[PDB]
Amino acid sequence: AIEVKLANMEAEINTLKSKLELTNKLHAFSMGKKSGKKFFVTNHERMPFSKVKALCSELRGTVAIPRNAEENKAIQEVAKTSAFLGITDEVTEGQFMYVTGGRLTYSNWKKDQPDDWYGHGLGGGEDCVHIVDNGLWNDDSCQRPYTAVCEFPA
Amino acid sequence: AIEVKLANMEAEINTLKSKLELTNKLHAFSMGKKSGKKFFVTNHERMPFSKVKALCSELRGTVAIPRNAEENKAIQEVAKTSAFLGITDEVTEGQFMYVTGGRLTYSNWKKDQPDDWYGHGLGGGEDCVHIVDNGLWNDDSCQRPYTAVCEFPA
Amino acid sequence: AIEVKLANMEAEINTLKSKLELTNKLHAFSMGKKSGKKFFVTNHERMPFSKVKALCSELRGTVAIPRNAEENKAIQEVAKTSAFLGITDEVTEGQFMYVTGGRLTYSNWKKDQPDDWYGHGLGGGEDCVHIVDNGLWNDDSCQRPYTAVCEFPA
Ligand SMILES: CC(=O)N[C@@H]1[C@@H](O)[C@@H](O)[C@@H](CO)O[C@H]1O
Ligand SMILES: CC(=O)N[C@@H]1[C@@H](O)[C@@H](O)[C@@H](CO)O[C@H]1O
Ligand SMILES: CC(=O)N[C@@H]1[C@@H](O)[C@@H](O)[C@@H](CO)O[C@H]1O
Ligand SMILES: CC(=O)N[C@@H]1[C@@H](O)[C@@H](O)[C@@H](CO)O[C@H]1O
Ligand SMILES: [Ca+2]
Ligand SMILES: [Ca+2]
Ligand SMILES: [Ca+2]
Ligand SMILES: [Ca+2]
Ligand SMILES: [Ca+2]
Ligand SMILES: [Ca+2]
Ligand SMILES: [Ca+2]
Ligand SMILES: [Ca+2]
Ligand SMILES: [Ca+2]
Ligand SMILES: [Cl-]
Ligand SMILES: [Cl-]
Ligand SMILES: [Cl-]
Repeated sequence: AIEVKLANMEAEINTLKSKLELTNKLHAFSMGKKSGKKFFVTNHERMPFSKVKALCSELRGTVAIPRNAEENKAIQEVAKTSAFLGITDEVTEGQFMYVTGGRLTYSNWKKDQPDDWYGHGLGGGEDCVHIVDNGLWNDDSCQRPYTAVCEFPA
Repeated sequence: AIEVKLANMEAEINTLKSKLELTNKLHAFSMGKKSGKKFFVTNHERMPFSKVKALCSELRGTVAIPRNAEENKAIQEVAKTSAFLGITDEVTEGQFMYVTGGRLTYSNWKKDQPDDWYGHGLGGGEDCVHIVDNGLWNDDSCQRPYTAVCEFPA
Repeated sequence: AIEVKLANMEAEINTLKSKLELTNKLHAFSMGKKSGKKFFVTNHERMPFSKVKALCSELRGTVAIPRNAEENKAIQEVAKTSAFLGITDEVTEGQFMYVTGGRLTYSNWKKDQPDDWYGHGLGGGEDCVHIVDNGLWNDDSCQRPYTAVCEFPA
């Protein structure tokens, strides 16, 4: 009976969806996702901010954005080196915003940053945000390549 | 038509089952699973024993259990820090058992341990086991937060 | 309703396919795959050449093959120790070839290697190739256990 066959296949599909969910949970765990916390990950590849957004978006995630001191540190430990944050002031110079929308609710710039420096030569100012090794931020050219770090929801 | 479509979906479903199986195999390989052997995984998060148990169960695994000096070492190397073991004497004081049931067949107790100490001031004695320095065992309060290490079948 | 149920099943299957692809992409990313580049993975297990071959085959990959200095470095980075490469002269002594076909082009032989040595006492000469710590190559017995490193398509 086709109806029975169809019911059995719906049950098979539900089982596969449950197993894929488990595969995803285990993978996050193995990659360090802490209970109820956001998950940050990197392949350690350095690239232009435009490439990072495309990359994370292709992964159905978003460029890493620290909403406090903790998350900033986490993003720091995963990248291990200088990485772009999902923050820019490209739309309106001076007003930094999250790539997912909204004005900054937390920051940790460096003593003389942001300076929107134009002396970099790459043309234009500096509208992208990246982290250093000490955790401090610096506005740099989006054209410059830095470590790609994506984030996924808690 | 209908029966043809139904037969194809049967093929689609079986192909997806094989693909997810392959995905799990590769993930275990990248997590360091050795051929024909059980493997351990951690997210390096510290938490009370009750939480570790709940988390590993959610992952369809169990709390890490060393059955010999080899696995004991393996767990050590995966955790890097102090981690809980799936061994407790909660059912019968002084009689340590595997959370999966049964008496111990291998132990690596530190001298002067277990001692069911009440001096930690957390209440109750010590009914949980965790690995300390040199890979030795110590009984501690199930309330203390240690590294969660889950175990998956060979 | 039969047709409607079948149509929903089609959609469920397609969304599952989509999600699995996303899982595979994220996993490769987390394992270090660089954009447009093939990537190397290992479980850090040491085994004879035939075992490495069977393992990578089961995972739908091949034994790691350095096609240039850059990939040779990526492989030594991943392995962290001595590992077999998908290169042998089993078919025709002295004529090294890729396990996937074709004669060897790029090479990084250690001084005085290959030498098809028999003094190792394992029987026969040396028809398998492995990378050492420094990245240089040596021909050794396919019977010796070396680290398993598999590569997957760019
Ligand atoms: C990596 C970094 O800090 N780059 C900054 C650059 O963005 C600019 O602010 C410049 C001032 O002319 O100083 C540099 O240190
Ligand atoms: C030859 C062999 O053992 N292959 C297994 C493979 O089937 C799969 O179980 C994988 C899990 O990561 O581990 C490998 O060791
Ligand atoms: C981490 C650890 O080993 N803690 C133990 C504690 O459980 C208890 O046995 C105490 C006895 O005073 O000694 C400590 O060293
Ligand atoms: C790991 C390694 O390099 N083994 C080589 C061996 O293959 C053989 O060439 C021998 C010659 O005596 O030298 C060894 O160093
Ligand atoms: Ca600007
Ligand atoms: Ca700017
Ligand atoms: Ca700047
Ligand atoms: Ca099809
Ligand atoms: Ca006790
Ligand atoms: Ca104790
Ligand atoms: Ca549905
Ligand atoms: Ca030879
Ligand atoms: Ca040799
Ligand atoms: Cl810019
Ligand atoms: Cl306790
Ligand atoms: Cl050989």
